[PDB]
Parts: sequence; C-alpha cells; structure tokens
Amino acid sequence: GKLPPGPTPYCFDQLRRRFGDVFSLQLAWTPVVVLNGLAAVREALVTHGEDTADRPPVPITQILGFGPRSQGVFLARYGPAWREQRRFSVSTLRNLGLGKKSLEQWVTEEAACLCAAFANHSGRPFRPNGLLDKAVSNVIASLTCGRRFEYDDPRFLRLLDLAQEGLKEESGFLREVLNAVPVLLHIPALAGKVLRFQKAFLTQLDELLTEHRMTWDPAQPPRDLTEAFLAEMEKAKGNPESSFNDENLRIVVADLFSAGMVTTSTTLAWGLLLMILHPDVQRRVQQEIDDVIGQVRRPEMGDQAHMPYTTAVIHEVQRFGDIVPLGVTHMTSRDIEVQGFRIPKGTTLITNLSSVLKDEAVWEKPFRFHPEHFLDAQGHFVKPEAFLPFSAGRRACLGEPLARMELFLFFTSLLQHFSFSVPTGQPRPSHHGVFAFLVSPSPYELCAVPR
Ligand code: HEM
Ligand SMILES: C[C@@H]1C[C@@](C)(c2cc(CNC3(C(F)(F)F)CC3)c(F)cc2F)N=C(N)S1
Ligand SMILES: [Zn+2]
Ligand SMILES: [Zn+2]
Repeated sequence: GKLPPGPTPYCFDQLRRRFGDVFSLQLAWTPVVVLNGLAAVREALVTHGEDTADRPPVPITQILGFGPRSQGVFLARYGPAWREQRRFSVSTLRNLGLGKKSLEQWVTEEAACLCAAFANHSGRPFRPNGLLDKAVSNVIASLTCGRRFEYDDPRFLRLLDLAQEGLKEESGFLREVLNAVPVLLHIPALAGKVLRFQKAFLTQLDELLTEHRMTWDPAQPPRDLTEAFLAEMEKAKGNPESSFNDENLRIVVADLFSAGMVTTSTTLAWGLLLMILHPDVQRRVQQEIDDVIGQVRRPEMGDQAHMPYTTAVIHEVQRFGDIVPLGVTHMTSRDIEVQGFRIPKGTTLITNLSSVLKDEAVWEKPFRFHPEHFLDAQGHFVKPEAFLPFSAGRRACLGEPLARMELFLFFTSLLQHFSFSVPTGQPRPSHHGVFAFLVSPSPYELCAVPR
C-alpha cells in the first residue's frame, strides 16, 4: 500500500493542512504516523484496535524496576501483563464504586475539605492549583491506599512535589537519547541522573505501601485497590505467570496515582479559569445548582442527570481545556490500513486528540469556550462523537468513570459555595495554556468569595 505523505500541536495543524489527516514523520530512529480527526483516530483505535493497543518500548523503565510480568498498566506492552492489570483496575474501581458508594463518599468528603481550604483563602487572591492537586490526589489515595492525607502533611507534599517533577523528566531531551540505546544506562553516573525525581517518587510510595501492608486485614473484604491487589498476590504465590507481585504493585499504584492526579487537577484548574473568564456561564451553573440541589445539601452523582447545563460546561471545560493534545503514544503490533494508507508493524502512532476536540468541521466554534457545544436548542445535554478527551479503544482511559465523578462533584461543590472572579488590578488571564505532554492553564490567581 501507499505510505502516508510527509514533509507542537500548532505544528501538526500545519502538517495536517499540507499532507492530510494521516501524515508521517521520521523522529531520529523512530518512524511515526500522526492521526488527525475523528475518522482517522477511530479507524486505528477501534476498527484496528487489536493491532494498535500496544505501547512503544521504553527501555529506561528498567531503572524503575520494570520487568516482563511487572509493567504496570500505563506503559505496559500489549499482552497478558497488561490485560490482567487492566481488567483488575477497571473491575476494582467498579466494585469499590458500587455497593456502598465508597468512591462517591470519599470524593464528596474530599470536596468539603476542598471547600474549607478555599474558605481560608477568602478575601484574598490565590492560585487554586496546589489545593486542587491535594484534593484530587486524596481521592486516588482513598482508592489505592484507602486513606487521605492532610493538606499540610510533609510526606504528602513531598509525594505531590516529586510527582510534578517526575512529569517534567518525562518530557526531557535526555530521555529519548538514553531510550534509544539502553547500554548507556550501564554508566553509573549517568543512570542516577535519568529519573532521579521519578525514582524518588517510587521510594516515597514504597514507604507508604509498606505502612499500608501492616494495617491490612485479610479477614475482611478489601477496602481499597491495594488490598485487592494484595489479596490476589497471595493467591498467585507459586505462579510466575501472574502480574500480581511486589515489583508490579508499586508500579501499578504509581500509575493510577500519577495519572489521575495531574490530569483531573489540571482540568479543574482549567474549569475555574474558564469560570472567571466567563462569569455569565458561572452564574447559569450556580443557578442550576440552586434549582436542583440547593445551597446546603452536598452534590450527588444522581443530580447530574438533572443538571444538563452544568454537564455541558464540564464537558466543554475538557474539550476547550484539551489537556492531553497528542494523547499517549500507541504502536502497531501488525500491518494495518488507515485512511487508505498502509502502516507497517512497529510504527509509533500519535493520536492527535486536539484535532478531534477542536475539529472545525464538527464543533460550531471550536476555538471558543462554548457550553452550547453539548446542548441543543431545548437545553438537553448532547455528547458529540468527537468528544474524545479520554481517547478511544482498548487503551482508552480506565479512570474516566472516576474522572467524571471527580469533575462533577468537585466543580459543583465549589460553585455551590463560592463565586469565582478575576482579582481586580490584575490582567485578564490568557485562555491559552502552556504546552507540554499535558497542557496546564497559564498561571493565574482568583478570588473565591463565599455565598
Ligand atoms: C480529566 C481526567 C483524565 C483525562 C483527560 C485522561 C486522559 C487519558 C488519556 C488520553 C489516556 C491515553 C489513552 C490511550 O492511550 O489511548 C489515558 C490513559 C490512562 N489513564 Fe487517564 N485521564 C484522566 C484521568 C485518569 C484517572 C482518574 C485515572 C485513574 C484513576 C487515569 C488512569 C489512566 C490509565 C491507567 C491509563 C492507561 C490505560 C491503558 O494503558 O490501558 N486517568 N488517560
Ligand atoms: C501516568 C504516568 C504519567 C507519567 C508522565 C508520570 C510518571 C511518573 C513516575 N512514574 C513511576 C513509575 F511508575 F514508572 F514507576 C516512577 C513512579 C510521575 F511521577 C508522574 C507522571 F506524570 N509517566 C508515566 N510513565 S505513567
Ligand atoms: Zn487499605
Ligand atoms: Zn433535545
């Protein structure tokens, strides 16, 4: 077949309008094919999902204790080691969610802590990012370790700080070079420099896991994902094929922790920024909150079905926010065909999710914050096919149900008790974000006055 034509997200918008939705690039040793628009993305992740659910090899993960039966979930290669952890994490989230609503309970209570932390900043401008990280991180810790940490807890702060630094290391030029040739890691001085912040994050997490293993009561049903993991580890003793082992427990937990902490928080950070840039939208949400919930009762997930406008605003925050523009890289495990063109096995796939969320042929005004993107004339919530912030296919975000819950409950609770605005005397904050593998809003302050 014909190979795709050939010559950051702004650079891909030029290449798309010069070579089409499926073009190619040659980044050093790696052959890369970029996918643009819903059609091209769907064709790879859904139609040929069986052949595009693999990850590109990351040899430097061996420093972090990555093995064949211990690859975590996020970077895990397509196969049994991934499928077992994928199916486990998805099912455990569901099981902890249903029954007694443990998920909803921990989030609701964490929201109240977030509202209280905001209240102590009242009558004074501040950056909401730090508090959002802690509140979002605690929800994860409630699912993994079955606990939360105080906002001034020393180890908690260090855990969050190391996690934020570990994200920057992922986007380092030193990475790709060492990732290409693994024998460079044999250098003792060089090996410690590669992922010093990430390995620090692991070490700090180990200390917390060890403590948790002490308090775990096997005689009772697992309170959290780690306890559920530990319970499987005992059953998998004497089985070298199982991905349930000590080396993988610290990696899977680190995956779930890091993933749903920098994403959900950044989204909420975008959310509050769009609420002070567009106060009219904020008022309509707060009005719908009063008409459906009130101003004293805590928001519930059962309220979402009766709050179409708020649902549209949150969805539009994700769409406009566009926090993961280029998604997470895939890799072809076979030879496939995308939009007529041929894609060789082992080709690194890039899913330009930004081109889907900002598709001008789909959305009425893609480059604007327009809540009506998810509303019809009547006021009903509609969700277009092109809403893919969690990507699609087998590798689609397993944290989406939790994210949906965290976003609705945190966003509604904050607007229920606070009115957000720009601090007078300060410039109107740009709605353009600082580009990375994860797009955060441009640094801003806000005033949160109670109601
Ligand atoms: C606003 C919040 C979030 C967004 C926008 C988001 C987005 C994404 C994206 C784009 C991917 C890549 C999908 C692909 O490779 O095709 C992904 C994967 C993943 N996410 Fe999220 N995510 C969010 C929250 C979460 C949460 C809350 C968790 C866990 C509790 C989580 C855990 C994961 C994991 C483990 C993967 C890898 C799944 C796999 O490789 O099969 N994320 N997410
Ligand atoms: C969801 C995560 C996204 C980032 C960017 C990522 C990775 C780490 C470090 N990950 C570990 C390990 F799992 F590999 F062991 C050192 C503790 C972060 F601390 C933060 C991140 F965003 N990279 C990943 N490979 S998974
Ligand atoms: Zn526990
Ligand atoms: Zn309708």
